[PDB]
Amino acid sequence: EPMANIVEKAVQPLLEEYRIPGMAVAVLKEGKPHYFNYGVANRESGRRISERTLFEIGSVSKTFTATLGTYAVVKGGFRLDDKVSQHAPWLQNSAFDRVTMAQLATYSAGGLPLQFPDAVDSNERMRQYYRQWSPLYAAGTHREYSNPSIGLFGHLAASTLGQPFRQLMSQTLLPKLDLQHTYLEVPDAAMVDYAYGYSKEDKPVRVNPGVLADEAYGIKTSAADLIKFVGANMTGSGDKAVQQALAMTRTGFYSVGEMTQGLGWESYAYPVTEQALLAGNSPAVSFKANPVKPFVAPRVMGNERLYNKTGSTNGFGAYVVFVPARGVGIVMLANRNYPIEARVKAAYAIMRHLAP
Ligand SMILES: *C(=O)N1C[C@H](NOS(=O)(=O)O)CC[C@H]1C(N)=O
Repeated sequence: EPMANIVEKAVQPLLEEYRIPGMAVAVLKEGKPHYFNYGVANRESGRRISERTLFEIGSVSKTFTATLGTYAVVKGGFRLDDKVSQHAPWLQNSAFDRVTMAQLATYSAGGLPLQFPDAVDSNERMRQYYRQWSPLYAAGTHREYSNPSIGLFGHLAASTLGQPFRQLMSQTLLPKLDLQHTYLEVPDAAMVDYAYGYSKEDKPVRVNPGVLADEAYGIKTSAADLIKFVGANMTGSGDKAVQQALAMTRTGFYSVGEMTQGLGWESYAYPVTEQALLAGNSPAVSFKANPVKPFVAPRVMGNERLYNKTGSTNGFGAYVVFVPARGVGIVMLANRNYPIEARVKAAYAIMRHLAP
């Protein structure tokens, strides 16, 4: 039962039902990446999808943001249990005197919403938004997945090292991870590689700037670079501080059902049922506030576990999953924003074949 036939069997129903123009799949197994490419980057250009095509990975970006944050912890910028206002004096006498940096990163500050209100379109309006925000829940008790929440975490983390987020990401973290095809903004020389997204109206679309977009959803990368980042999260980085940063993202803070929330990555005990993996990625978890089952203290989660993250933009749909103990990772990048349940079912089938 060859890998190639397992991947085809899992992916073809996606390509068919969702009319996906282009998909790049990368599988890491036995210490080597394997690439499976389908379709086109741009319906109005000749270049086919390859493992070098750049896709918008949307909220998978939060795994990079989390790693920048833990890098700042390693470098002494802050501690995860610090109050947010320690690092943002403009938030003195706000909710953020009680919220911790870890709670921002884990969407548990107390009901920060999925998106900023549309009116928040500048740095000053962003600052005012956080100053004015009235919590819905006590700090730490509820998970409400939130771009403003992890966005502020990344912004403040970089500030503790005296740098803008984009600078620290592009000049320190990505180079130390040796990621040469990963961008917050795609440079001119790489534009030939940048796919277009295809919206639910079948129109070609690209992500536009937004408040804390870099932190929450802004990375463009290839399947080759993203599977390299997955590998770093399994067998490590040769940069000592980056390795400490990567390891620290495995810190779990609470659970919701069978899912444990870490920094960026969400994880499950492995073996994991398909039902549990679907539930943890479902709208009931992703787009509703859920009361958490708290941990007494944050806990490093282990190798015998499945780590994952979904992400989407207008016209793009990404999913990444890996099991460190098994040495298997899967990256699926598409230029259609197709259903998360379908991403999960396909990846689950591939994973069950490669880690029975
Ligand atoms: C992430 O890609 N963004 C935030 C949120 N992510 O939740 S998901 O991974 O379950 O899709 C919704 C989609 C997206 C966004 N529109 O900001």
